[PDB]
Amino acid sequence: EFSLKDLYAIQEIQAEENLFKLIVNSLCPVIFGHELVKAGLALALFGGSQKYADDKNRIPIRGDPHILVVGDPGLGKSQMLQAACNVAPRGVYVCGNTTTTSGLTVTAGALVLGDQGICGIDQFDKMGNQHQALLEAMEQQSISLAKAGVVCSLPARTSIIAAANPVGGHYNKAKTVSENLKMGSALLSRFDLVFILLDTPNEHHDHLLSEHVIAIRAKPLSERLKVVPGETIDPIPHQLLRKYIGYARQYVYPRLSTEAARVLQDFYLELRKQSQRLNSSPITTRQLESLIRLTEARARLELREEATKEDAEDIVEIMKYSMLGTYS
Amino acid sequence: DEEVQKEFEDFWEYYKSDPFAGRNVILASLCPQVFGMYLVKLAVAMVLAGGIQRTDATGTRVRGESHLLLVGDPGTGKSQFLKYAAKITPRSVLTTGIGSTSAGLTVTEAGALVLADAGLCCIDQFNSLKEHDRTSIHEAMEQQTISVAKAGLVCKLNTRTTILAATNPKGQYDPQESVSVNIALGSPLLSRFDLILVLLDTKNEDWDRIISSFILENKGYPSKSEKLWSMEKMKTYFCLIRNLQPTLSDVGNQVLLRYYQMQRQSDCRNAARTTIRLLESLIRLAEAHARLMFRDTVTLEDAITVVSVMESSMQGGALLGGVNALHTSFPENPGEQYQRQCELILEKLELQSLLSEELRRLERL
Ligand SMILES: Nc1ncnc2c1ncn2[C@@H]1O[C@H](COP(=O)(O)OP(=O)(O)O)[C@@H](O)[C@H]1O
Ligand SMILES: Nc1ncnc2c1ncn2[C@@H]1O[C@H](COP(=O)(O)OP(=O)(O)O)[C@@H](O)[C@H]1O
Ligand SMILES: [Mg+2]
Ligand SMILES: [Mg+2]
Repeated sequence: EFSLKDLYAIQEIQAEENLFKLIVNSLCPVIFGHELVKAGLALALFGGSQKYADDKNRIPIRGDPHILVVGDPGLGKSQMLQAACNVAPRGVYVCGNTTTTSGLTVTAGALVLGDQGICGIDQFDKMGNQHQALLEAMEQQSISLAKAGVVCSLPARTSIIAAANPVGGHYNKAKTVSENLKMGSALLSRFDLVFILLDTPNEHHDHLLSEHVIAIRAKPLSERLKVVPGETIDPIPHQLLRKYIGYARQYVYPRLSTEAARVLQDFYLELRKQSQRLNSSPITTRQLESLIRLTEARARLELREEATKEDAEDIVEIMKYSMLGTYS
Repeated sequence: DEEVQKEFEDFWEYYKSDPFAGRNVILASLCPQVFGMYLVKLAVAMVLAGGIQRTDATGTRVRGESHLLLVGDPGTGKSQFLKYAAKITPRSVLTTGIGSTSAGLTVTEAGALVLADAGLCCIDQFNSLKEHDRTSIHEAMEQQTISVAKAGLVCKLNTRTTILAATNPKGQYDPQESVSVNIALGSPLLSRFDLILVLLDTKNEDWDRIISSFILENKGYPSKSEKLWSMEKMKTYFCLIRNLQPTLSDVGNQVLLRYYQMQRQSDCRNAARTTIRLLESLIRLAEAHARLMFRDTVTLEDAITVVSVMESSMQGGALLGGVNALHTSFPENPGEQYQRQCELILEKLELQSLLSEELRRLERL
């Protein structure tokens, strides 16, 4: 139960002008850059809604996303995840070399302990035998006994966040996408967003990054989140940010509005007609559900119950960073 | 006890006109059973000096140690260096590597890395280190902590160690075909190692005779002068300089900050020694070289000394040239060599505004 001062602090935090910048630029302030990648984790921390339609039979559908990050080494894709795991009501961090099939699953596995939380897994690529052991837990949203499958099920609600390295160390720029990841068409479709990061030798970016790392030790939705030097964006302490997700996850249930659904319908019908002829990951009906699940997510961060056209216009730009915008 | 501090202060105060003579005498006592090996005997001291840890407020903290790796043809002296460095440091655990199971390299019971907190874990025979075991250490080499959830226990342990390893070059070594090909190590692994010094044996008719005379005449310490140093004195020295906390300066950082920007893209930028984990080491070495000379203010001299070692570390492709580590000897006068190195470096990477000031400082000293 939350104290009175807790409610006062939550109400005060809700009153900020730009509530999205103060959350997307305070999850981890050491890392410089990577705005959309941090926005993805910020969206995934909250989650979506659970649909119990047709209560006679239901067959419920999961209401939380799954994010995978793949890119060149040295970019820093192992500290955006530590902060994400730390800022959570319940989290767990496990490596991908010291854990086996009996470890991730019940034998109480890592997934069970990460109930209603995040179970971020590092070094995803190094796994070669446990790949076919979580396709059931991720989709069915339940896990049964591992002893000959004699019933005895137990709930397992997880929001797996994974990071991995390409097969050939550095990822070269003249191949096909499918052979640089070593993944089938079954495990590459469950995940909601699959960001691909490159490391190129620019000039201004390096000059800013070196200055930032030397100082430490002594409009599209890509510029409105960036900080122009000459202002203060003082971050919320993680102690106070951990007691905001909890209030947001049990006192508001968002739902879509009639205006927002049209944009998603148009985007789905535009993706399908174009990528059914070109070569890419097949667009099943899962993406239409994914857009709904993420547009509901951008209504639990600002503590509202609706989906305006502006909110549905943000899961269109962040979506074009692993799909069409990046497949080229 | 004031006696030890008084003795060290006297020793480092006598050598005031010549500052590098003290460092040369310091280095001469490291592994005194071998002849030569200037850069190799300097890199070990720089690595063993250590670094400074900087932790951020909320959750994160960056590394503050260093690592080293040696490759060379059999019959060069890697084992002597490892065995000698396993004794000076207070706490050390020496393992065989391929002769050690997974229970040591990771947690099981405490293994080897967990058992060497605030120490130095020597590792030998790194060529075929049980590939699973050789990838189960990527997390413990860079974050200084272990993170496992085996058997549904959720246990976290701390491991702050400096890894010193040496592996043979499987397959006949070639001047070309950079170590990523000859040794066949993955790019993610071959990026956390600060220095990769290549030892190569070649055609010479003088080093052969000198080594033969050294071994045959049983002449230990050809410098018959009684300066040397006992092992207790060096243990005290490398357990006492680990308390000073140096701070950066302004005549300092800019040199590294320009060197990294120029090295980021010359024409090749190698393939794996160009990432951002280079400026995180070019500082941890410059701060270590300032704790070996009894001061706490990094100046132009420390940066100019740490630039050359890193320049020679990158074998083959570089910006100045590659010099073999084996065929090197102690210079007769280090001051003139330093004065030449400063003038050479500070020209192509343009900060001539500091050359005049440094020369003026060197004049009235
Ligand atoms: N933008 C950045 N600012 C400061 N440090 C960075 C940045 N990007 C990467 N780093 C450095 O990179 C290191 C993280 O390595 P990382 O890329 O996570 O390894 P891996 O590629 O194996 O996941 C950190 O020590 C951090 O200091
Ligand atoms: N400069 C030197 N002076 C005296 N002995 C040397 C010198 N260099 C090498 N040695 C001899 O070579 C041996 C070192 O073997 P080493 O090459 O370390 O084995 P490995 O190839 O397994 O690492 C020592 O026993 C030492 O006697
Ligand atoms: Mg990582
Ligand atoms: Mg040996």
